[PDB]
Amino acid sequence: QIELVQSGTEVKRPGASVRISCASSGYRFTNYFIHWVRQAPGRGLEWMGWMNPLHGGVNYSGRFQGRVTMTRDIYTETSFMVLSGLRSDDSAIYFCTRGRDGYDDGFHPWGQGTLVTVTAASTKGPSVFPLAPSSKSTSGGTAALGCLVKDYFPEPVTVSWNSGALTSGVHTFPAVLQSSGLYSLSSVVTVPSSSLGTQTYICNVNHKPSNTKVDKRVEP
Amino acid sequence: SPSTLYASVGDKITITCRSSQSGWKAWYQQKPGKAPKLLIYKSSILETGVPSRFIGSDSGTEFTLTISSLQPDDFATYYCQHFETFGQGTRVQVRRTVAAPSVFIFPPSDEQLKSGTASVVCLLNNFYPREAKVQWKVDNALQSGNSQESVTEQDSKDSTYSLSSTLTLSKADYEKHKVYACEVTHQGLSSPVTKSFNRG
Amino acid sequence: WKDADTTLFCASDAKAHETEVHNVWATHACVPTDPNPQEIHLENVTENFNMWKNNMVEQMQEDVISLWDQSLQPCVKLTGSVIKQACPKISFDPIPIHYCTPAGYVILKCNDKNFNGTGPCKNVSSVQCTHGIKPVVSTQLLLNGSLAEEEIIIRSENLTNNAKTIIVHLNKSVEINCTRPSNDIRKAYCEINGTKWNKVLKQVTEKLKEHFNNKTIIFQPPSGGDLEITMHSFNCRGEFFYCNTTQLFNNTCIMKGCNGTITLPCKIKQIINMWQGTGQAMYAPPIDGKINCVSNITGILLTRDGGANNTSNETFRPGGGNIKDNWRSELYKYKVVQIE
Ligand SMILES: *[C@@H]1O[C@H](CO)[C@@H](O)[C@H](O)[C@H]1NC(C)=O
Ligand SMILES: *[C@@H]1O[C@H](CO)[C@@H](O)[C@H](O)[C@H]1NC(C)=O
Ligand SMILES: *[C@@H]1O[C@H](CO)[C@@H](O)[C@H](O)[C@H]1NC(C)=O
Ligand SMILES: *[C@@H]1O[C@H](CO)[C@@H](O)[C@H](O)[C@H]1NC(C)=O
Ligand SMILES: *[C@@H]1O[C@H](CO)[C@@H](O)[C@H](O)[C@H]1NC(C)=O
Ligand SMILES: *[C@@H]1O[C@H](CO)[C@@H](O)[C@H](O)[C@H]1NC(C)=O
Ligand SMILES: *[C@@H]1O[C@H](CO)[C@@H](O)[C@H](O)[C@H]1NC(C)=O
Ligand SMILES: *[C@@H]1O[C@H](CO)[C@@H](O)[C@H](O)[C@H]1NC(C)=O
Repeated sequence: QIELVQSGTEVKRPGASVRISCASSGYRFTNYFIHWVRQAPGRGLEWMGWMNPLHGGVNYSGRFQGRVTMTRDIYTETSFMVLSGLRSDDSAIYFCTRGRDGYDDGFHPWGQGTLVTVTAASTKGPSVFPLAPSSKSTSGGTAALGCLVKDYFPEPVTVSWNSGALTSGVHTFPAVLQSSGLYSLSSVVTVPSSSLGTQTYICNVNHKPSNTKVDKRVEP
Repeated sequence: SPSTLYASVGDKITITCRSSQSGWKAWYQQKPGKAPKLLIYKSSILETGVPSRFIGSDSGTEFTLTISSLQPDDFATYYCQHFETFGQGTRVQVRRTVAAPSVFIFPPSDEQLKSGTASVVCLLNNFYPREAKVQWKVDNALQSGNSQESVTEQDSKDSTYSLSSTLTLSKADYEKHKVYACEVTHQGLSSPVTKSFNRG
Repeated sequence: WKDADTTLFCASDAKAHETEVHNVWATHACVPTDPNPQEIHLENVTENFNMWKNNMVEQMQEDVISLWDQSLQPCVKLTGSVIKQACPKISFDPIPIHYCTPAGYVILKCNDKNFNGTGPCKNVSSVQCTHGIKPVVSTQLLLNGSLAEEEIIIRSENLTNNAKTIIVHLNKSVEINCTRPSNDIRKAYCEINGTKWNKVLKQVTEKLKEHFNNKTIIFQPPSGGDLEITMHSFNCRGEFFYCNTTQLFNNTCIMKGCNGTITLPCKIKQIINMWQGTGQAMYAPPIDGKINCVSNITGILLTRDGGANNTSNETFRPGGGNIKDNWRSELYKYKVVQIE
């Protein structure tokens, strides 16, 4: 079992530093370079730099540079990556990886990844606003409706409709982090327009991390 | 090349990147919420455990990942590597026929409006392919900077996508303007579709 | 013949009556130097060499590890075990070691004056042993080796690959004069002539442009690492010197009125990271008196920053600490073959 195990999820203020660990087992630690690579919801995979554990030598990407420091402890077989002066920009998933010689055969394996989110925000339940089906049309066609699940942190939120009974036509979007540092998303559903004055439609919002439940009947 | 690629279970597919120099090229697959997995190193060598349907070639300045028979698991994102640099990423997606979005626009609830922000949502529902352009207008002035989009994962039953675009205004701003229009462009869609409302 | 590897043996002009620690290892581990070394040129032979995949280097490394583990006498050795022990001062000065092949094998040698170390080689010759190579273990700067015969030579397993170490082979050596004065005892310094160095560094830079487009070439200090590699690190007379090279890699003084005598600050350290194996080793403090040695800077170890291909510049930082590369810088023009 050659593997790499990273430290857990980080929420940091704008300006702060993060320290991410990356623990090695199953191989001769000093024989392989460690690379760090990030996945920012925006820009595929970006290499941040390499570190040679033999002697701690590093090669950092100019794109970052100044801001990343990479160090290791040979006795615990653990590598470290500090990213400084964080910005919203740096919200991403961060990966360590083993360069097998150190690009030639590599990169394998990888760490599970470490989510870093850069926010002013602290834990907060969502507001839930109805996305009301339009009065303009149709007669015997299809109406869209929904819930805007706004201004919560951290992930995740779950949305179901009519306590689980309504699953057909539901599209619950991925959360995007807003300018303000709070997540936001909508759940929508299409129903028959002949349904709208008889069947009621309710979205069930749960945000476990704030211990918040909101139910919102959506009219008219 | 390029960001999305559409195909059927059982098709041969080719993913191509291009580089000035040499040498050794690698290929990675990534699934949502997971680390990248190494498929090919040294341009053409299979990593042990990876099905032999994955073939790497390299003709000097142009190198390719071929999947000789697309399996359901192979619908994923593929990255090429050449030293530190990675490809943009090619998302392999389920091919189906073209479907135009149904478009809906939602004003902000009065309940939200009370508290000094207004979200205006535009829904594009059950369309294909993924590529679409959403432009927001306010008394005919197109806006910019103040909208985010999200897109769903391809529907597993009908292979379509849905997308929301959300305009964010201050209420002060929302109340000083009248006509709020969502303009959509898409693979037929013969011509752009506009949904709008007048505040009220 | 064909390519192959085999355990080599060594040979040196080393004495049994010497207290000096390389001699003592050489006495029981090597033979005497070849009292009639013969080189016969092979006419019209072209041969491929690869200094980066040469078993000779792995073998020279194995020797020097053995040499050091037997020779150096730290007071405290650390790995989980802490070992406390006798650490009397030793005399320490490297000598030339030669590497020779047993029967049925021969060493090919490349004599193309502008040989980079990977290509084909068009003036090939056969020797029985290498020339004499001092096992100097330094970082950043290569000391007391051979020189490039013609132009300055950039050596790399692949230059476009930023993980590969770069070896600069100078064609004109430059003095470095490091002194701990008599008799603050760990405070020391090196001196290099501003004018020669800066001349030689501008030629290095001219050579790097040929390799890298006409991309603008810059030097910077190391970005990180253990002390052994962030500083120019070496052993003089048993004492481990650590010297700050910020002022040697100064691309302001590539007009101006700046060169003069450049003096690097150093200090002698007792606690070092071991290059052979795992952990740390504490040594006794420096001997009294003038601690001095005048070495020839003969090559430079560099690494080039990654993440720069969409950009106008290449940035080069002094490196090493993979000691095998020190052996490569002298062994590059050799390769063993088997006969039949
Ligand atoms: C060395 O020469 C060979 C063949 O001429 C060439 O392939 C290689 O790029 C050269 N390497 C360097 C570092 O110049
Ligand atoms: C081989 O080496 C000699 C040195 O003895 C050198 O001057 C010359 O370039 C080479 N000889 C030939 C015939 O190419
Ligand atoms: C050091 O200085 C010059 C190199 O040009 C030479 O006269 C002398 O033999 C050198 N000593 C070495 C390389 O050990
Ligand atoms: C060393 O090589 C450089 C070119 O790399 C050249 O300009 C210079 O004349 C050479 N110096 C000597 C002393 O041979
Ligand atoms: C080296 O050390 C000192 C400079 O402090 C000086 O006495 C001596 O002349 C120098 N030697 C050489 C060979 O430059
Ligand atoms: C070397 O000296 C420079 C000059 O100020 C200093 O900034 C740097 O921190 C030093 N490097 C070390 C101790 O590695
Ligand atoms: C670089 O060149 C000159 C000579 O010392 C001077 O402008 C500057 O101080 C030097 N850089 C240093 C000491 O870091
Ligand atoms: C380099 O060579 C000189 C001349 O033999 C010697 O005095 C000096 O100690 C050597 N340098 C090192 C670092 O061993």
